[PDB]
Amino acid sequence: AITLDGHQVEVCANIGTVRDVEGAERNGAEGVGLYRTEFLFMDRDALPTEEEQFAAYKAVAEACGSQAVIVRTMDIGGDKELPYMNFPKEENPFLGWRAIRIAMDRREILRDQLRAILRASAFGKLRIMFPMIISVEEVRALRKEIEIYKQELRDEGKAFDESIEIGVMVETPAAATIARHLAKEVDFFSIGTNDLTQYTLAVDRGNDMISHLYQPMSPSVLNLIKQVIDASHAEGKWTGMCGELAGDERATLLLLGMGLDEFSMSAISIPRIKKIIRNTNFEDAKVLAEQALAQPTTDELMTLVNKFIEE
Amino acid sequence: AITLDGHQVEVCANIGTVRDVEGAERNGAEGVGLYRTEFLFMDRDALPTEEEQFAAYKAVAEACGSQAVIVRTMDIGGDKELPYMNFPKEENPFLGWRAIRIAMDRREILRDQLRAILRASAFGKLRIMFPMIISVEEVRALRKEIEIYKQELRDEGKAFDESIEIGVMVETPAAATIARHLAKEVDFFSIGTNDLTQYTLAVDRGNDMISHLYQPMSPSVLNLIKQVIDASHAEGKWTGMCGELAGDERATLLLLGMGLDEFSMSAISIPRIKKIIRNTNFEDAKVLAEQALAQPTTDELMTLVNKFI
Repeated sequence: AITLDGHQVEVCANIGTVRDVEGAERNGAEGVGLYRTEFLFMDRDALPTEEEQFAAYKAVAEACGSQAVIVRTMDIGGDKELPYMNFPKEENPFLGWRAIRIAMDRREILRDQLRAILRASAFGKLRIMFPMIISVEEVRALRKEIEIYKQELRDEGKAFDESIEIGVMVETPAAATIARHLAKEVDFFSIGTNDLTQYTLAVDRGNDMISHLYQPMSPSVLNLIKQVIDASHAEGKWTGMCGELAGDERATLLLLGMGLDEFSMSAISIPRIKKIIRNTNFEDAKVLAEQALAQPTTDELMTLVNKFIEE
Repeated sequence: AITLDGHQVEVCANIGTVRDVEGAERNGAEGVGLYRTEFLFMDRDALPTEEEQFAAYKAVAEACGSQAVIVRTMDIGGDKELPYMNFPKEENPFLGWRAIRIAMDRREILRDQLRAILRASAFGKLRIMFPMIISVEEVRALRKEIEIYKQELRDEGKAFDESIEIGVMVETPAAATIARHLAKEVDFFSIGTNDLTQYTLAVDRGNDMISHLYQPMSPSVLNLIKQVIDASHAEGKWTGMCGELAGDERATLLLLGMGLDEFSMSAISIPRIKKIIRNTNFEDAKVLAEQALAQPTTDELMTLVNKFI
């Protein structure tokens, strides 16, 4: 996954359970850019114990081998009906009691999952990623808690990856705007376009009245993405993408030009994207992205992008 | 409303009906920074015709006199408020079929409201403000419609302010990011922090479980705000404040430091704010805002803000 002029971009897969790893590797995945950990929490009568979580994370870590696996801490919410969770009704569930916030106020979940991931990190290169981050305060508190549990495992005599990398899933406009200060604290970003676009454009995709307004290729959201990417690069770090847009061949060349460091998508699409990257010149795509992200409307931007693709 | 070093800031009030105008002037209001036009649409069974809106807007425009009045186009929403609108039920009303869009796809609203406002602009300096703008595409379509209705009104023999000023209420992060491109098309900005903070931090204020996360004074929202202000100034234009935060003396000094051009509130607080602006140095507040908005945490920001005091 390196361009004709030598720009390397890690192309990975998204997985939901151990099984999907097989199909990922069959399709040439260069790693796991997103491990959805919802499968363990959903459809149970009790929270998935730390031992079961450790077993699953071990399974994936060992199934990958030399590849790195990014674990996404719980990202559930109100919509997903979990009967043993006693959820509250919210006027705007898409904007309410969900993701990291649940974890932070229900500390059992955090403790279990973080300890499990830390233990599993001893059998592979694991990375921890948090969703729905909005403030540097949350990341600092989370680093405190991570160090607490790291020491708790040390005092128990259990081995873990002391150099374990921590990252944020930049899916809120807040994290995108304060991206430079978060990049001063964590190791990587993974934007997950879906939620970033929905929050930036203030549009619910599952609302047929304005579904026509969901445009991840609009200058606003794409320039926020470029801001996050440049923030990561300013700190000598990197940014990835695991949202659907990563698996979109219409945006692959543009995102490459923007300097994106990692693509993560559903296994099936990995080959196509790979090909594009291997047959594109990174500097020309960077010039394209520079010219594009300066347009005021999605249509002019797409005109330029498709014009470039016309070669 | 001028500082001791000579920075002028038009400080206005927000109003809900003609009556409230009185309360503004008693407190030294220098204008109306936003006329909320929901009062006419709510508690009805039919859309308020252009004539009723024209009467109300004329009333306000003439009640002000030489002052400028910013009328805010409809900002309706909600689960199901007025049944004569045949609302659809939506999982996320705060993120769904909102006013500005409501107007655009139910176009009768546009012609009615814009015709009324343009006609009333002949009796005072009126300005039009749009909420919930997210894209230059929407603003361009609305400018097309505004010119359509201005010319159509000309052929009807009605007089209006040919220099009628147009502005955007920047309440979505999208509009905040494309502020420079929007400033090349409209005349002014007027930020609605209420909704902007909710959209940037992805927090529903009316959700008690995470209400503690609503922080309009966090570096994220405030840096988006400064982005909008500098975008307006880059185009030689101006930006105002219409959210509740404008009426907060805790933030007024900082907002002035950021280069804000207008404050708008329910009038009651105008005296307080007035004093502050006249008793603060704009350049010192500029330095304060520069160093403050560079902090990574809300608490450090608040520390510096209160330290200045």
